[PDB]
Amino acid sequence: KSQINELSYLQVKGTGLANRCAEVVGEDSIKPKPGAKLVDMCIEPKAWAVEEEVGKAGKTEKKFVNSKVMTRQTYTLDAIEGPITVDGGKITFNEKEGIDYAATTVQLPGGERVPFLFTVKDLVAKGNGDTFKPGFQMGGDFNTPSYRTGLFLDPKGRGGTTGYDMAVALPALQLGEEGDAELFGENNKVFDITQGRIEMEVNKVNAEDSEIGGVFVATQLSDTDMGSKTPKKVLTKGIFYAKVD
Amino acid sequence: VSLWERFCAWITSTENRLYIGWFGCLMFPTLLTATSCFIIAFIAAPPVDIDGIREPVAGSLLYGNNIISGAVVPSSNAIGMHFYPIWEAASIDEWLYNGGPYQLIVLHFLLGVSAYMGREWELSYRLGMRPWIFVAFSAPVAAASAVFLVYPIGQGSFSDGMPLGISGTFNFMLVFQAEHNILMHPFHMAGVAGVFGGSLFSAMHGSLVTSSLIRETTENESTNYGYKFGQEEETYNIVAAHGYFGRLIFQYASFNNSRALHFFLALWPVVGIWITSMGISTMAFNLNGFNFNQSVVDSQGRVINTWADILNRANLGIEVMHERNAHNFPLDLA
Amino acid sequence: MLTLKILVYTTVIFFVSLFIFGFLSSDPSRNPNRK
Amino acid sequence: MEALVYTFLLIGTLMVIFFAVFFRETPRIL
Amino acid sequence: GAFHVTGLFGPGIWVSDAYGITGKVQPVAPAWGADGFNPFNPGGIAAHHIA
Amino acid sequence: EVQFGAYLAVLLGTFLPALFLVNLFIQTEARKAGKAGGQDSD
Amino acid sequence: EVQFGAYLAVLLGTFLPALFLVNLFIQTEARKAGKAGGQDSD
Amino acid sequence: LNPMWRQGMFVMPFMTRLGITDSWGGWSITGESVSNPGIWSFEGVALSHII
Amino acid sequence: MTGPNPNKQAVELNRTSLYWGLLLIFVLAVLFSSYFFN
Amino acid sequence: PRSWLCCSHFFLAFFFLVGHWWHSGRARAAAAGFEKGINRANEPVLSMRPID
Amino acid sequence: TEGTNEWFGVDDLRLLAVLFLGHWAILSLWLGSYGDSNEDEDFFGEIDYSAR
Amino acid sequence: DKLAFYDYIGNNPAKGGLFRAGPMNKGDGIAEAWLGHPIFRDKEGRELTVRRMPAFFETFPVILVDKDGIIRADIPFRRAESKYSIEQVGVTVDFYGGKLNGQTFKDAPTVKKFARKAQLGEVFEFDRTSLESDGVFRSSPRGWYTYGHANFA
Amino acid sequence: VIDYENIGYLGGSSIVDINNANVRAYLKMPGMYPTVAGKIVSHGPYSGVADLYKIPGLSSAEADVIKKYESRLTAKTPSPDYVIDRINNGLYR
Ligand code: CLA
Ligand code: CLA
Ligand code: CLA
Ligand code: CLA
Ligand SMILES: CC(C)=CCC/C(C)=C/CC/C(C)=C/CC/C(C)=C/CC/C(C)=C/CC/C(C)=C/CC/C(C)=C/CC/C(C)=C/CC/C(C)=C/CC1=CC(=O)C(C)=C(C)C1=O
Ligand SMILES: CCCCCCCCCCCCCCCC(=O)OC[C@H](COP(=O)(O)OC[C@@H](O)CO)OC(=O)CCCCCCCCCCCCCCC
Ligand SMILES: CC1=C(/C=C/C(C)=C/C=C/C(C)=C/C=C/C=C(C)/C=C/C=C(C)/C=C/C2=C(C)CCCC2(C)C)C(C)(C)CCC1
Ligand code: OEX
Ligand SMILES: [Fe+2]
Repeated sequence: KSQINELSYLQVKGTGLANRCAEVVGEDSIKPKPGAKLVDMCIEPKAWAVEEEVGKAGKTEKKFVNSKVMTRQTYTLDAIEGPITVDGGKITFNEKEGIDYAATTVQLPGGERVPFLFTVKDLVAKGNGDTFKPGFQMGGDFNTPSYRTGLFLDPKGRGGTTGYDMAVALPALQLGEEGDAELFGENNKVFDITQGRIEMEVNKVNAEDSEIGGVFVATQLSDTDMGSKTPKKVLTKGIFYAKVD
Repeated sequence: VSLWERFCAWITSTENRLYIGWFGCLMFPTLLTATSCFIIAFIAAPPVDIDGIREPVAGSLLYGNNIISGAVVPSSNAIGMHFYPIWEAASIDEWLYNGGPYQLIVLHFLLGVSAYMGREWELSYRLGMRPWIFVAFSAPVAAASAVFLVYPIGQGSFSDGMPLGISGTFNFMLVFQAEHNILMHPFHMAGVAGVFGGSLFSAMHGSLVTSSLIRETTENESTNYGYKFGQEEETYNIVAAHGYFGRLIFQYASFNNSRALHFFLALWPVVGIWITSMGISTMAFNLNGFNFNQSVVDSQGRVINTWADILNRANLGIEVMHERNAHNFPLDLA
Repeated sequence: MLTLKILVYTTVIFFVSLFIFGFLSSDPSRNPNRK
Repeated sequence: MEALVYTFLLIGTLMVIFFAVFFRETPRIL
Repeated sequence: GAFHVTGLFGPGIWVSDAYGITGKVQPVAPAWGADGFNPFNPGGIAAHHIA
Repeated sequence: EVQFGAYLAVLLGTFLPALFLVNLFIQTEARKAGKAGGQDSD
Repeated sequence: EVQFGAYLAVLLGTFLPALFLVNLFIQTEARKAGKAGGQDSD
Repeated sequence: LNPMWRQGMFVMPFMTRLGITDSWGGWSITGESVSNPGIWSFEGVALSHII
Repeated sequence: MTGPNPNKQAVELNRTSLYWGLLLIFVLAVLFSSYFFN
Repeated sequence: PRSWLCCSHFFLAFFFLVGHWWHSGRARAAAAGFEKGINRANEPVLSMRPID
Repeated sequence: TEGTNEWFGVDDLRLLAVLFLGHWAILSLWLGSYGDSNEDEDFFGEIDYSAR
Repeated sequence: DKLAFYDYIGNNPAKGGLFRAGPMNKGDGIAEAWLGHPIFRDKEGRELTVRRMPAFFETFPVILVDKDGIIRADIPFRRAESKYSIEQVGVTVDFYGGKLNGQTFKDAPTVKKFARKAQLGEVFEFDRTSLESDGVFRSSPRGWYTYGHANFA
Repeated sequence: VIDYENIGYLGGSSIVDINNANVRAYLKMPGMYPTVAGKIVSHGPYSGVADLYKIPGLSSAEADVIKKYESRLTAKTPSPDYVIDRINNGLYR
């Protein structure tokens, strides 16, 4: 807000305030200009859910169980820039820069730890109408990069762009015509790009201050450690905030 | 008569089985909580992000370890030096992920060991003893506070603190070699001389007493039964063991005084471990050991290798491999 | 988590106060020499 | 199945420490 | 029987349906009649330990 | 995968020598109760 | 394929009860040598 | 399709009979998730019969 | 402590009853091994 | 010069904590009379309970 | 909120009433014997053996 | 096949460990046949010999050396700034004798698989499913006899 | 990847890749580090050497040093793990 901007740095630190997106006040309309460029879009999710096999009364249909985040306060995106292009039918947004990834890890019932990169990279938003309204609702696809960049070294010392490529303390595996092709999947490290679909919804606007904010819902796919396991579908919900300029 | 005087009379009574004392008022609650959390965290504790890079390192027995590899993992690099109790963690699952129980065990350990040390003073006061057994115990208290407290302070994180385990100890010693060169530092040199000397004068004093024992048994029963407990006769000819060592090296190198002899056994190790534990302390603040790399040159100016250059190439191997993902910039400032 | 936290400050300053008021309880006079 | 042996060795070691402290052969003069 | 089972001061007994599909821990009110000696009636267990 | 002959190594490496050292203590206390002549010698 | 917990069943089912019955015999002979008072009582 | 009586659990159906469904891992035998079971879970009962 | 217990007795096992109890365990070990190994 | 001050005044500050341990062990025992050793005529342990 | 600069880690008001009732509950025990004594009785010793 | 079987690092008694147990066939399995003698040639055509593992090294980087000692090819740890990779040098493998008698593999996926197993002496086909062979070398009875009777003495 | 083709075009073959090389690989070409090499590495996937002239913000001098080494520049398939660490891959002399 501007109320957050009143504070100094020593009053914010250690209080968990910089993690939290602003609260926009009031509702009206604002029109995106021709050269309109979005300035301070922050996204913070308030709840997480992982698609699992749930234990109902007699059936095992797939449902979302929620989860507790374990990385502490590092989940919020910030400073996301981008120009707001005006197509004729629908106003669009394409993000350009800003902190658009925040790696985090949630824990399921059972003790399973599921990390996932929460990101909005290469987002193509499209929403009904032209002007931002309390009934406005935009969304679109984003590309999730892999959770580890290819020069990550696993405990044996094997990466996609560096490291070894065989079980380094098992030297008798590469004997014979077959070699170590039985454990081939854990040697080949494949950088993976998946898709994610976010759906935002503006409901409170200032036009005298040119800042909007509302509730979103985002679904994406968790990580796999370069093909080590099957990734799992992760749903999340929260609130965002943006400065329309 | 009062309730407090009848409680001070019990808590300072030497007639208890174990003397409790006023230091036991904060020795026993501290060390039983360091114990009861250690047994649970060593047996059943989920993996811990130590490098702060969200790569959790398993350290307990239920997650596929043994006595050697299993270890209570230090806290995260993300926390660092911050105090991280259970109530400042928003769940226990968030506490156990980020290296929770390393701070609960260590801080209740260093309070309980510094209270076990003062408890050794207290009973020496109530028994009429001269007081200074607790000064000899200052030497492992100096060394325990050096690797769990002082070295995480000067390096700015408990993640550089020592892992509570057996294989975690040798992860600690080797990474400390590459980054600080402890073997060339003269305070590890002054305590290797403290424990090689300490184990020498232990087995040198323990042999000269056992050599000069007086006949009090038969050849059928044990040698040890010639000492009745609480007797007032001396159980070995001390003139005999003085004349032996007075000929084994020469005459003037032998302590005829048994009090000055039994003082030198307490001096040499304890001074050797005071000095050593202030080697880790001065190397906690990056005042490393000696560095004689590229010190010998010819007249042309080409570097002639020494043994320190071969030792350097062993340090360069551990330096480029410790925390192989945690670094992003060319110099390990931490 | 603020219920556990209350329980710890009870237990700490219970035993810390037994320590503080232990040595204020004429503690040098508790020796085997006299009294 | 493997860690069950390690736990039994550890708490079994702490038993004989308990019996050595409290059930010790108390030495007596005369 | 009065507190743990009947859920006055307790969780209660695991009960279930006739065919083992649904089942949950719930308080069980006692059945005092001759239906209490039907052993598949969980109310007879509450009526037993109270009586 | 662990070696299944190690259970026999450890659990007999514990029990067989440790049950041996118990026996030398029980017959030690029996000889002391044997000579003593009161209520336990028989 | 045999059950690898059966080695622990048999070899402790032999040794632990059979080493028990040895101990009751050794302390029996120690009490008899304890009372007898000659060369072995101590 | 994998209840506790397939996995050979012997004393575990005696804890769930008298009203214990949750565990400290967060799972439950009824399948509903739980944030906190408190003290009396499966691990709390097992650790208290030891103490 | 308190006083010495007047109910202290001694345990006996003669050489005869040793061989019964040894042979009892080995024959039960011969018999039940084949079933345990399955 | 930070690493010279944090490694030398820190170096001394442990040995002066040892000076608190030496000089107060002696001073508390010099006040009580047994800093020279145990009396042979009157040993305090012998006038106590059985040991257990 | 960890790195707040709050006295003794007292975050909430409820934790004070824990601290005051801990020092005072043993202080009142201590005053039952060493309190209500003569505050004007001296000695020229190194150590006082006055009373209980 | 017997003469090439001694030219194999798994038959060295200085490769085993202490607390690993059992025969050497527990190491990698019962040997079946000799795969042959691979000869490595680059795109220039000169003969490259794989540098062999000494008895000290548990791990050893695969290095291909020509006749005069110059490093000509390897398998790089760091794949970014690579100047001697097999893809650049274009090393082809030629077998001679054994069951791979006249064969030539030319692509980098297959040549790297035979360059790793050629630093271990000769190249054999094993049978690791009969004794549940885990994949680490054991010691010969020459090694065990020297252990006991020198720790005894 | 175990078996990645075009290892040579990254840094050492003296014919560089565009969409996979490190910015250190353009150091061997006099004139391009850091300014002209900074723009090539920063923008997205290229399909040819002709797409090097499509960079927003080129001078005639920035197109000049590309014109010199356009035989040595070539473009390959972007494998997405090399495309991330194009500014910094953690290699320092
Ligand atoms: C009595 C011994 C004892 C001691 C010293 C400690 C000490 C500690 N415990 Mg522990 N604990 C104990 C017993 C003890 N514990 C027991 C019995 C249990 C089981 C219930 C626990 C369970 C437990 C848990 C579960 C946790 C701790 C934690 C802690 C740490 C912080 C707790 C805190 O806020 O302290 C409160 C301290 C104060 C308010 C300060 C009191 C100091 C007084 C005021 C003296 C100062 C004098 C003053 C300066 C004079 C001024 C004069 C004026 C004129 C200037 C600390 C190391 C936490 C931890 O280590 O996390 C990392 C944690 O999570 N403890
Ligand atoms: C010949 C080889 C050799 C020798 C003899 C030594 C000797 C020593 N090294 Mg060294 N070192 C060597 C090679 C060697 N080094 C090499 C090659 C390296 C490089 C890898 C190092 C790296 C190195 C490091 C990094 C450190 C040492 C340290 C030490 C000292 C260890 C003493 C110690 O910590 O006890 C002191 C005792 C304790 C720490 C224990 C305290 C225990 C408390 C009091 C109680 C615990 C009670 C317990 C929990 C329960 C009790 C039982 C219970 C049942 C009641 C000693 C001087 C340490 C040092 O400098 O001192 C700190 C140290 O940190 N060395
Ligand atoms: C409000 C009144 C009330 C109610 C509703 C109940 C309800 C019940 N009582 Mg209870 N009871 C009550 C009052 C009440 N009690 C009072 C006041 C007493 C006196 C203290 C008892 C004493 C009592 C006993 C002693 C028993 C019951 C039992 C039962 C259960 C009967 C159904 C069943 O499974 O039995 C099944 C019926 C039997 C098991 C019959 C027992 C006959 C035995 C088994 C014959 C065989 C004996 C022989 C040694 C076995 C070896 C031979 C072999 C060859 C077969 C049921 C829960 C029974 C129970 O708990 O079982 C779960 C039981 O055994 N009650
Ligand atoms: C000089 C003695 C000696 C030597 C060199 C060998 C050598 C060999 N034996 Mg052999 N054996 C011996 C004596 C010896 N045996 C005796 C006396 C017995 C009768 C018990 C056996 C029974 C035996 C069997 C049943 C088998 C062998 C096998 C083998 C082969 C592999 C063994 C192996 O991997 O070691 C394993 C390594 C170790 C055991 C470590 C050595 C001991 C370490 C150092 C610990 C020392 C003890 C320690 C201090 C005490 C801990 C106590 C604690 C647990 C309480 C090898 C050729 C195996 C084989 O392949 O045969 C076909 C096999 O199946 N042996
Ligand atoms: C004529 C020709 C042909 C020409 C050639 C010239 C020529 C002849 C040359 C030859 C000369 C030649 C070299 C001879 C010299 C001989 C010589 C010295 C050779 C040896 C070489 C050598 C390097 C020796 C030095 C090493 C040496 C022995 C060092 C001694 C170390 C030392 C002083 C240790 C003391 C440690 C110490 C204080 C121990 C006491 C503490 C201790 C706990 C002891 C226990 C103990 C002690 C007691 O006291 C008593 C009472 C009891 C109870 C007791 O527990
Ligand atoms: C968890 C801990 C596990 C605990 C296990 C430890 C206890 C295990 C061992 C105890 C039982 C010991 C039995 C001792 C046996 C014993 O000592 O016998 C002697 C005993 C009584 O003898 P007396 O009364 O003469 O004893 C005089 C005393 O001085 C000594 O007992 O006899 C019996 O109790 C009944 C006879 C059983 C004798 C066995 C008869 C069957 C013969 C064997 C059959 C096998 C051959 C079959 C051929 C087909
Ligand atoms: C191996 C095996 C197994 C296992 C088993 C087990 C686990 C066992 C255990 C067991 C046990 C573990 C047992 C125990 C018992 C014990 C007892 C029997 C004891 C007794 C005691 C006593 C004797 C006491 C004494 C005393 C004291 C101490 C003090 C006081 C006095 C008195 C006297 C009281 C199984 C089968 C599963 C499977 C197969 C194999
Ligand atoms: O955390 Mn544990 O190790 Ca002491 O250096 Mn810097 O930080 Mn990390 O790296 Mn290297
Ligand atoms: Fe001595």
